[PDB]
Amino acid sequence: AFIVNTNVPRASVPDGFLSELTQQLAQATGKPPQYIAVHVVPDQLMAFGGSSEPCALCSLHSIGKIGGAQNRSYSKLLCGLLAERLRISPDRVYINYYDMNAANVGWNNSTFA
Amino acid sequence: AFIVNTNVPRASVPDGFLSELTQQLAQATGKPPQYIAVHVVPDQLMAFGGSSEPCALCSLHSIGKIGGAQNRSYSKLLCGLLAERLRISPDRVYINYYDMNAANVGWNNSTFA
Amino acid sequence: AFIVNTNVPRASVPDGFLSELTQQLAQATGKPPQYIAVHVVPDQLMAFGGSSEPCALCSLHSIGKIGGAQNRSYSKLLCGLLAERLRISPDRVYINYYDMNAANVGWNNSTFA
Repeated sequence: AFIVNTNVPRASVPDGFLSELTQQLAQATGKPPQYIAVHVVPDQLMAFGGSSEPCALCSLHSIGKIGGAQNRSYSKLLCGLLAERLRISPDRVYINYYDMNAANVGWNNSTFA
Repeated sequence: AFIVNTNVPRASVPDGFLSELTQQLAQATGKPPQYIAVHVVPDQLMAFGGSSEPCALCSLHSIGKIGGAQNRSYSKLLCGLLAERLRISPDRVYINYYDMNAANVGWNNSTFA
Repeated sequence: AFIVNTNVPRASVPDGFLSELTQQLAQATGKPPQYIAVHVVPDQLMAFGGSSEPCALCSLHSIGKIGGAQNRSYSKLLCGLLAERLRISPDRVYINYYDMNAANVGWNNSTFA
């Protein structure tokens, strides 16, 4: 799943943003879009560097598809999207990447193990 | 702690839901309910598989009590509650499990180490 | 980043709270305040020990500066702030500490690796 928490207001999140994230992450990770879950949380009380200018804190959790070169590529993609769509400067974005073990991901009454 | 983020609206979360999560997680983990913390976040902007049908993204963090068989059992329990109480299909739920080191959990001005 | 989720209402969060967090975390971790990100989420549906008295579930993610003694010191600091500013008892606070690999933190179109 990909989560974005931001102080940008809800009205500034364009219609279609969750779909675009879904599509671009499917493409970037090489996973079918049926597996991709996205969550956007606007209107947050947040600061970055002490400033309340637009910012984002995000997380990308994946079973595999995480690593040094991949995460550089995801960061370019996702900063690009946040800059274009939400008008958040890339230097005011953090994204934490998490390589999840299949045994530690529940789904459909079981886990992926 | 157990956290559930969902697009299901607040009005659809039944009375008693946090209490029932607390009780059933105490029972499933074998921990006294005094230790259990629960957090439910409805009304979220979320998609799963590109669809906005009811879904959930959840986390369970625990100092121990995490593992292959345990996490399957937690998933059956928790998907069952989400399906019964919130009408979320089990195949539209992800739960990330985290086995926390006691030195990495703060509480009461210190950590559990 | 430091994130606090609480059932305390927004009106009970004092002016200056994000800034005081930012200043005190910079001091505690050594890190320049320009890189510190903070996020406060009030008005949450949460329970701790089955009770809805004020409580908080927090996360602190850092590239390094995490460890047994450091996390104890962060907990004293952060519990003290939550007690003084939000009137939350320290024994109703959990803080999860995460030592992030630089390759798993995206910022400014790249990662910190």
